[PDB]
Amino acid sequence: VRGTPVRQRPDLGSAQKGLQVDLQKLVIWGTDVNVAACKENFQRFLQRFIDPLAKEEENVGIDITEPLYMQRLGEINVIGEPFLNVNCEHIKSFDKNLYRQLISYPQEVIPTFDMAVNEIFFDRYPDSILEHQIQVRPFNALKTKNMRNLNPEDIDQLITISGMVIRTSQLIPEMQEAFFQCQVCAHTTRVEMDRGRIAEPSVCGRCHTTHSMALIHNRSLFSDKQMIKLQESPEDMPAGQTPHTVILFAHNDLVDKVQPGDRVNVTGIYRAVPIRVNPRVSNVKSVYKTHIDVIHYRKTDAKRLHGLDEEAEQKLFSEKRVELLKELSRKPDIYERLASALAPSIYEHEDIKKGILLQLFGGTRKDFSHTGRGKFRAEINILLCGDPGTSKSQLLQYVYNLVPRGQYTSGKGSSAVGLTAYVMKDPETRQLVLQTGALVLSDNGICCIDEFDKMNESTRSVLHEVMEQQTLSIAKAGIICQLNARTSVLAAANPIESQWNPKKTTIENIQLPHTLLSRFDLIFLMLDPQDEAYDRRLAHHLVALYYQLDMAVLKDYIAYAHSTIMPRLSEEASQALIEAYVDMRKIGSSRGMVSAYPRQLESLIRLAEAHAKVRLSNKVEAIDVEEAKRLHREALKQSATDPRTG
Amino acid sequence: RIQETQAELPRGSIPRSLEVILRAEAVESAQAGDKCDFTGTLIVVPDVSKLSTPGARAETNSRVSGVDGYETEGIRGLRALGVRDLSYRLVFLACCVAPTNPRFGEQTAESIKNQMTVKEWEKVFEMSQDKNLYHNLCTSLFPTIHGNDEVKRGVLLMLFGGVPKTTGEGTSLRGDINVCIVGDPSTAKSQFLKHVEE
Amino acid sequence: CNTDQAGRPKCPLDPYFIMPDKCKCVDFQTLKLQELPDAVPHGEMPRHM
Ligand SMILES: Nc1ncnc2c1ncn2[C@@H]1O[C@H](COP(=O)(O)OP(=O)(O)O)[C@@H](O)[C@H]1O
Ligand SMILES: [Mg+2]
Ligand SMILES: [Zn+2]
Repeated sequence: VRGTPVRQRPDLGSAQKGLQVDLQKLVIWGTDVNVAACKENFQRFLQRFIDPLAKEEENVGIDITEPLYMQRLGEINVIGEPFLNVNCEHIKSFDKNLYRQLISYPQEVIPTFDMAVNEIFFDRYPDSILEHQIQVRPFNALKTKNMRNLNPEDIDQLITISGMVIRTSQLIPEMQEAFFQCQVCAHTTRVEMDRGRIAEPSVCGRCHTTHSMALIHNRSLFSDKQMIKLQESPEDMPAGQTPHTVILFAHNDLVDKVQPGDRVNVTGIYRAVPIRVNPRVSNVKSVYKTHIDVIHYRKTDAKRLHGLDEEAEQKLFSEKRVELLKELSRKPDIYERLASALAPSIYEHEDIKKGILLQLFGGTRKDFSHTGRGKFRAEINILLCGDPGTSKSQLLQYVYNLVPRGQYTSGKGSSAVGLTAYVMKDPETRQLVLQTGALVLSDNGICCIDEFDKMNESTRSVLHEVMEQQTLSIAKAGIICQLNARTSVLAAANPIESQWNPKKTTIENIQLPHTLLSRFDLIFLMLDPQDEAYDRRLAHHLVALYYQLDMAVLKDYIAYAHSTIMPRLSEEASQALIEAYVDMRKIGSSRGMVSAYPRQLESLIRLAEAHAKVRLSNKVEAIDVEEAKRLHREALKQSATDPRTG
Repeated sequence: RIQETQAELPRGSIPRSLEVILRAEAVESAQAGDKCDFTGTLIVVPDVSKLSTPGARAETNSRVSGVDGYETEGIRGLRALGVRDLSYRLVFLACCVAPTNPRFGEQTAESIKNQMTVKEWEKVFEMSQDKNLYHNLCTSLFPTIHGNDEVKRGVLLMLFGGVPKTTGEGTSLRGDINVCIVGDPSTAKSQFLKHVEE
Repeated sequence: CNTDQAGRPKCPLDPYFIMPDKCKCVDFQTLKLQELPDAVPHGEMPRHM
């Protein structure tokens, strides 16, 4: 302590009695924690804990020799943010009993950790100024593979779960310190919140008038709060169990930190609270409901790609990692290496994998506001038109499980309202609220539409606006707005009759309106060549799956590309693009082929920019535009189709 | 009731809508669809919340206990202690109102002339006197779309509109111009519409 | 009658009768104390309590 104001911890709930009980050492009532011992143990953990298996890439700006969290405290000194994220795994490795005490008694233990961190920090720094005393965030607790298995025995304990955010309610203010003024002499007093309630003065302390003191709402002190409806991603999925929605609650710093559709590991206290029979009576129900007072949000995932927030953050890569990635870029076959890395167990779909990689990398974001032109879609859209059993669904699922902010819909399982938005009755505030859809939840990510042909036009019409202007203009009875839907669409289509007739042309087989097909800036025909070598090697691969680049480098490469690569058209690439579009239109003028409109010049620009980004060039080049030409041409099998027939 | 502008939406989010309160002169200074700019102070307003979970009670600090037959238990005790829930909403109190992007620095031509400053008025006058103003406006309004000069001219005439009139018997003579664009895909129809809107 | 929750139909106003046999009674007595005659001033009355 150095005079810093110790801010309250609304996440830890209303303070309890805190009854000390001597066992004859001096535990807290109902627990086996003694404040002195817990504080000393955590102080020791901070002073001297080193991670032996830590990696320079895992920890950036952290020496694997010096104690871990002392450097974190140094960072908190350098910046103003007085928060310290402490790994429950590290605590378990250091002092296992300390970990068990933390997990079983979070409300009691965590304040001791706060005291210890404040003591150490203010001893080291007698002059650093912080708005409030540092606060400790314990995360990475042993993952709860399914909330449905948690039991009343686990209530009020620190758990950790994973899931995507479905909704985030508005900022709810919470009282912390009521302000009272006398209606006679104007005497002012303050009453801090105590155990989840406030005691009215009932008598003036200056004029002694009974009940002359009135509460001043807008002169009181409040704290932020926010309901967050999150959908659980249970690793353990027992038979017959439907998906799970769990109510979260953020407090005063986690409010509005995770948007809908974001996937997060949330560590927090598992609370059970009563249900009033009516919102007006105080009678409660014998059966409680449960929610999560969120202590920590973690975005990083091992099996996914870097999120938007992580990419935005400056210190995401060490200088060594940056140099390694730049070397990998200067490598000449980086494009094919990354394409092969994508979906490692999908056999030689080189062109489709390259297209999906370009989709992941994405073009450049352009600010055409000054031009009065509108908003240009930098995202790339792909349509895999193929016979059932051609692995298009497998590729769709791989992308869905790979990309952050990914949504998945199939066939007639969706609807226009369910994809765009709708109005429901939030069954915790009894208020009517607006719930997004898949196309919005995937706003800055990907939507995977399997069975893209069984999508009766009523809902397929919605995709026009999304794929053209990245906007979803909803004008319903009460709510008018335009939601950002800057998604990338990966769709899978089956030729009519579920089989590709080798007599009808490309368009006649696809059976999708040109208005829509011109939106997709890549269309891959997954067609089966009756080839001995292909069949034999495919059988070898499929059997090999029955008995036996790094994701890390791929993820880091994509993150760095998005972070600091903004390819710009060069003059030579511009002329090449002009010639490419004229030639492509000339070719597409054929009868049954996929005709090329200026949307296809836009598509070529997008693909060239994506390839330049893959190369980290920062300047789109004739090589990139030529590769875009080649990819768009091999897709649809233009080379293998005559300008008359298919 | 106002809602957040599209320029500030976070990813995948629905715009936040809040009610702002105008008092006195500004009472009717905001109209639907306007991109206003409210200046004032945020405030809290007590709420009759339907939350079924009890939270943040407020009660008397005087220690009083009901006697036998009048125990401070149940609704009786809650009322006696004066327990009330402290549930609040966030509401904005705007003292002044003004458009986010002022157009100038009843309605009539003289009113517009007076409202607009000397520089803006002289600019309007000089452009009105300028020749080939038709083509100048079309080009300056659609600087990215190529061709479709007829469509540009028609949209400009639509923007300028006609002169509505009413006949003696009451029947009105519509003066507004209606324009439709039909054509092949990727012909800049949506581009024309978005130009017009922006 | 505060115990109206056992049934929706309500008990009257002023419903309570004292049950005599359930009363813990004690002996009580009233005495009339008079000031001491040697304490009463010369021309005065004896005070009482
Ligand atoms: N004649 C043209 N001049 C300039 N750009 C054009 C022209 N025709 C099409 N485009 C481009 O094609 C893109 C798609 O056109 P779009 O607005 O979808 O037309 P439509 O809505 O009629 O299909 C636009 O972003 C626009 O830049
Ligand atoms: Mg259109
Ligand atoms: Zn007073």
